[PDB]
Amino acid sequence: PQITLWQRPIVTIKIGGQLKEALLNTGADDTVLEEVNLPGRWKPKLIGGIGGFVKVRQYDQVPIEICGHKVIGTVLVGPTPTNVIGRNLMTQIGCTLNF
Amino acid sequence: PQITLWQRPIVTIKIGGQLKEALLNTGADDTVLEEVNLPGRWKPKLIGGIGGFVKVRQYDQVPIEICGHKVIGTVLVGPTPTNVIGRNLMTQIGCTLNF
Amino acid sequence: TIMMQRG
Repeated sequence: PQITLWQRPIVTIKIGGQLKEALLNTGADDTVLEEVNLPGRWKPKLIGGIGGFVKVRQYDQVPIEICGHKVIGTVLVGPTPTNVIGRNLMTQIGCTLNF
Repeated sequence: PQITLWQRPIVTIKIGGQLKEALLNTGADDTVLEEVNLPGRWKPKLIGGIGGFVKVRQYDQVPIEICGHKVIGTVLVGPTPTNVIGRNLMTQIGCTLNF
Repeated sequence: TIMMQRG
């Protein structure tokens, strides 16, 4: 598709056998979700946003389905205002910005 | 340009007669710069994100060049970590997600 | 919302 941005570019993602939705976000380095069904251990990771820094849960090599593709990437679980797919996963689906 | 996402998508902006650079941010509804010098009246706004809420000045109907292209729009001004171009401006320059 | 994220 060619997604315009007259609205949030939200796509559907399948992670841990739950359908979630998240915003294709070119201004985030990483993928960050609020709650996900991921059973295993994770590592402590600090991220930066606009108001300060949050500590998040880093799960590596997670199998995830975004808009029709099965992808493997790092997925972070943190206090994000909305679910967000970052460049780590957008690159893997070949997503570019055009203008 | 077709811009890949292996690195931050940063572009030249031209605001208040200053060449600056800013991050095309599809996960931002609004546009936010570090402190710059603008004519016009401002009204205060609180904007949210990772790390919580920040108080900014909202300037209306501001002229600005993004990668050479002049567009007019609401520009927020505040103690952002980095210059951010939001969906409000990106829609004016014809910017789309592609995959 | 301004979902700028650095990691």
